[PDB]
Amino acid sequence: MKQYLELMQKVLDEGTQKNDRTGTGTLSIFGHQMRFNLQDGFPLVTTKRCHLRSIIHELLWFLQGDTNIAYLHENNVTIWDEWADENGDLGPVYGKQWRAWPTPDGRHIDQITTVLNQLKNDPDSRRIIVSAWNVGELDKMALAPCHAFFQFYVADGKLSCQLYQRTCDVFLGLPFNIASYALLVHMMAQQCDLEVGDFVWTGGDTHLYSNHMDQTHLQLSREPRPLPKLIIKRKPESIFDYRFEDFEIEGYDPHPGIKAPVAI
Amino acid sequence: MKQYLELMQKVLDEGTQKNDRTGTGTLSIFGHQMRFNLQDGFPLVTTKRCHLRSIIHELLWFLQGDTNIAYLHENNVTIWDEWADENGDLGPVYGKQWRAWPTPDGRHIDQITTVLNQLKNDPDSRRIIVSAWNVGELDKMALAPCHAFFQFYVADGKLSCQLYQRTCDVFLGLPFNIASYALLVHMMAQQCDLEVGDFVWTGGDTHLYSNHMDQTHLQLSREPRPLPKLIIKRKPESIFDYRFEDFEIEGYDPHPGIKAPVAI
Repeated sequence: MKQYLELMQKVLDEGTQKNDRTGTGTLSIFGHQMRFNLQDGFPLVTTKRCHLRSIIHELLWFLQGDTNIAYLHENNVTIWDEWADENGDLGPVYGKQWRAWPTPDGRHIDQITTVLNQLKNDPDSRRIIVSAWNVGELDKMALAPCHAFFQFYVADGKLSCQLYQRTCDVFLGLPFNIASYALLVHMMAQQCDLEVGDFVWTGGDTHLYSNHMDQTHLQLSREPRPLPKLIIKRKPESIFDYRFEDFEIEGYDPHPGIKAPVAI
Repeated sequence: MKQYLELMQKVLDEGTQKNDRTGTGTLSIFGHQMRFNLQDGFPLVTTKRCHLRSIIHELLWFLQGDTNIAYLHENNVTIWDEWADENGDLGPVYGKQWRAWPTPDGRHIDQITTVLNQLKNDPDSRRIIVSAWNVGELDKMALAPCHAFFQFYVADGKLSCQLYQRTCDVFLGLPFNIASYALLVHMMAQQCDLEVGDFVWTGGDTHLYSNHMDQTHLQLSREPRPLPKLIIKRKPESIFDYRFEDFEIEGYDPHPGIKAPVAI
């Protein structure tokens, strides 16, 4: 997508050479932001073939609040396998914080429900936020939240959402992230009888791994194509009652897929 | 400052008319980002006369972790008076979360110390973060955090920091925020023997109050002037040992001050 490709080029032109968790080197920049008007089409990268299957399952899984990969496994979604322990547990990751952020006084805060309550009763609120960054729970998580905090906004009948992604693998991870949140906005908007607005993506440490440079140049030589259209076949009674089959993508005509090799 | 003025103009040109906590109306946009290369000068607005006195005291106060306004009062800093209760308490605001985020297992997480430990031992870490957004503590705070989360980054010997400000009063509040964090970056950099890099400011609900429109037009007619220079007269043994007198501003030549009327 135009915005996605411009970021790739920016990292290439302005990124600084360093490293990561001490594995593969990277080219990185700090601080970036782009906007996707969801009215112009669902932001699924077209310069390389992407799929939404795993993304959809993962989102529904997040919304359910259970952090055990069973549901994901039952459905052949393996992106979390790498981090899961023998029992398939990942600790208090995303889902747990979204639906049951633990407090010292013994409560489990349902941030998703809170947000919907706000979008319904006080849409102009300036703190319609969901945070996965639970400082006292980080150590117990298999992985610290990458997409750690997001905020909603309503204006002229449209629902917008900004995401703060503290760390971002532009080539491999980012395509996943944009689609995931774009999907959430569509779902929330539907539940709130609102049109979809903008998805504002903000990143912190935004980088490209050195072993993805050829892949990036290849992708940059491809012209983006019209964005596909998301179709929601059903209107569930709540944000927690969506099913995989409710989503469909129309008009997705992407360039060939590009593999993402990763060191271990 | 160029970046600050461009934001004002953007809100004017693209902002949508609505309201706030149901008081004064506003013109607002959602999602914005700007960068200040601290090597080009300390980002203290020059198109209107600003002062750093309150800002400095408040920052040192935050760093100390005590959320009672006594210290601020002792020094004639009154910006928190409005929210303080009879005992001068504000609840678990910024300071408390920065230095002692409470966990359900009974610990108080020192995020500032954690960050310094990271900048010292693992500067390439992608999670050098401090968050004030403690979901289970919001209700107890006199005010939910506006500048709620920030992340540091190190590259080529320079320390950068990005701030996520969920809500922003462009005219009245923003000047304060930029200077405050710019100051923190300078202090952290000094403690870490690093040069100052960029301060990346990211906002969520970014607005101008309708009763600040004339003020905004006035300010927009003024040409920004060279940014002043921050001087740190002393090199403390830790981030917690700074004193008000350690900071000085050189070359600050601003246009006349502009009052910010506020409804109640």
